[PDB]
Amino acid sequence: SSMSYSWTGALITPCGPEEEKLPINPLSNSLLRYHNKVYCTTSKSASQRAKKVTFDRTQVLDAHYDSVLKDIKLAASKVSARLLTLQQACQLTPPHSARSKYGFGAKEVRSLSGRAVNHIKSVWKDLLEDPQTPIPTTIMAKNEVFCVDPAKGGKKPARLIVYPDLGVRVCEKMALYDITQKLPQAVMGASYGFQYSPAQRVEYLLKAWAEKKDPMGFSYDTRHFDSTVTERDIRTEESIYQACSLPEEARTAIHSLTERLYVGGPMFNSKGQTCGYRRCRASGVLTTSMGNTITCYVKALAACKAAGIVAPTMLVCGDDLIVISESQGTEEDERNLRAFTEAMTRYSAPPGDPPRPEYDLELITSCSSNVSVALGPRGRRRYYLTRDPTTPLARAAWETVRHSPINSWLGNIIQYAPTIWVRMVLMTHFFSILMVQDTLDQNLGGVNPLDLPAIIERLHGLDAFSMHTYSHHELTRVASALRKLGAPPLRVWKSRARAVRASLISRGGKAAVCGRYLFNWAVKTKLKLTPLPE
RNA sequence: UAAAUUU
RNA sequence: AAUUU
Ligand SMILES: Nc1ncnc2c1ncn2[C@@H]1O[C@H](COP(=O)(O)OP(=O)(O)O)[C@@H](O)[C@H]1O
Ligand SMILES: [Cl-]
Ligand SMILES: [Mn+2]
Ligand SMILES: [Mn+2]
Ligand SMILES: [Mn+2]
Repeated sequence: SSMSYSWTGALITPCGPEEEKLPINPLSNSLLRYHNKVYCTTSKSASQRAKKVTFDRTQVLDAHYDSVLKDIKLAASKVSARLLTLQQACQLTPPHSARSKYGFGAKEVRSLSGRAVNHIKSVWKDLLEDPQTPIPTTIMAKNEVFCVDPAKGGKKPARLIVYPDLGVRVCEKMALYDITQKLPQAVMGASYGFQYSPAQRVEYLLKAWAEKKDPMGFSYDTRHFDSTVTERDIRTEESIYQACSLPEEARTAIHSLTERLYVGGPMFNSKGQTCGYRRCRASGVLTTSMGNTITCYVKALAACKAAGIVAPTMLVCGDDLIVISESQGTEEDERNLRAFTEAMTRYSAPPGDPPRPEYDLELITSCSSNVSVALGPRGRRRYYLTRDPTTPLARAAWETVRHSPINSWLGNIIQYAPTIWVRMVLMTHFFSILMVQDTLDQNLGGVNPLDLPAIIERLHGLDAFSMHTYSHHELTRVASALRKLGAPPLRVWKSRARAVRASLISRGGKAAVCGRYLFNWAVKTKLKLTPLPE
C-alpha cells in the first residue's frame, strides 16, 4: 500500500555550514594517527539516505498481533495522565532548541516571554479547532562522526531528521509529556529498557539468563525503523494513548497531532522549498521514543508468539530488542527465529541483519553494546557493559574550529570506566592531556576530572579499579580497533599510563587519588584500594 | 529534532 | 555537557 516518502526533487539543504577537520589535530594526534578515517556525515549524503528509506510497505497483521494489542490497551487503562500547562511545557524545552519561524527561540520559550506564549497559545487553539490540516515540517540531515568502514560501504549517509516548528513542539509536550512518563512502563513493565540503569540492565540480563533451565538469547533491530512505521501503526499508537484516562482537551489534541503531524505531512528543506511528503514516523517528534518503543514491543511480542518462543523475557529500547528464552534445541531455535523474522517482516519491521540464536551472553549485541566478563580483585567473575571502541575513538579525534572532543572522552570514561579500552586508552590520554595543559581542576560538562574515582565508584563499584583478565572477544576487539585507527597498541598505553600515574601521584592531593585508583592496573606494585568517603 | 540514561 | 535509540 503506502510509500514511506515521495520527493519533489528539491535538495535536503544544510542547516548552517558543516565544519571540516584541520591539517593538525593537536588534542588527538597523540591518540591516533588515521585521521583520514574519521569523518562526519554530511547533508550532501542526505539524498542517498532518502533512496535507502523510500519504499513500499505492506503490513499484514494477525491473531497474534491483535491479541497482544488487546492486552496492551487493558494495560493502558490502568494509567491516569494529565495535560501540562502551557508554561510547564515551555520549561521542558531544551536550552538550544531550534528557534521558531515566527521570530522567537528557546530563551524566550523557557523564560515565558509574552510573544512566545501568545504564539503558542494560538497554536494550541488551532489544534483544538482544526483536526486535519497537515502541519508543515522541516527535514534535515544529522551530522554524526564515525570511522570509515570499507566492509559496510565506506561512509554512512546522514540520518534524516524531521520536525515541526518550535511552537508545535511545545504543544506536543502539553498533550503528551505526561503520557511519555507513565505509559511505556505501564504497558511493558520490566521489559521497558530506558527505565534501567546500565548496571541494572546487566543484572536484568543475568537474572533472565539464570532463570532458564536452558537459555537461548537473541537480539533484533529494524532496518530504517522510522521508515517502516505505517499510518496504521501511528493511529494504533493514538488509540493506545487514548486508552488512558485523559482530559477531553488532551484527547482532541492527541487526535489532532496524530492526524495532522504524526501520520504524515509535507516536508520543507532548510531553505524553504517543498521537499517531499511523508507517510511514516518523523523522527523528531515527542512521540519518537515512546512510539518506537511501544510499537516495536507490540510487533515483537506478537512475532514471539507467532514463532513459539518459549518463556520469553524481553528488553526493549526503541527498535532495539533482546529476547532471552528457553531453548527448544538448536534445530528448532533456528526455525523459530526464521519465523520470528518472517512475522516481524509481515508486520513491517524487517531486520537490518537477520537474527541468530546464541547460547552465550557475550555474543548478544543491542544498542551498540553487550555484556562481558572479567575477574575482580578477589577472583570473582564481574559482568559489565562494553562495546566496540571504533566509534568512541573516532569521536575522540573529532576536533574542529567549533568542536572539542574532550567532553566525549569524559563521557565515555564515565559510562565505560570498567572496560579495558577506557582504562588503558582513554583515561591515559585524557589525564595525560589535562596534566600537560595544567587544567585538571577545571570543570568539563559539569564534572570535575579530580572527582572521577568517586564518580566511578558511585556508579560502577570499586571493582572497576581492580578488574583484570578481560575476555578474548574484548581483547581482540580493542586491539583490532586501535590498529584500525592507527593508535598505539595496548603495551604502549601500559607505558604511557605508568608515566601519567607517577606524575599524577607526585602532584599529591586529589590528583594523586586519581593516579592511585584510576591507574592501579598499570603497576606490578598493585595497591589495596579502599572505599572512598565522597 | 525528540526521548531516555549518566552527570 | 556525554552517550544511546
Ligand atoms: N538522532 C535521532 N533522533 C531522533 N530519532 C532517532 C535518532 N536516532 C535514532 N532514532 C530513532 O530510532 C530509530 C531506530 O534507530 P536505529 O536502529 O539506530 O536506526 P534505523 O533508523 O536505521 O533503524 C530511528 O529510525 C529513529 O526513529
Ligand atoms: Cl572479586
Ligand atoms: Mn534500526
Ligand atoms: Mn482519535
Ligand atoms: Mn536500533
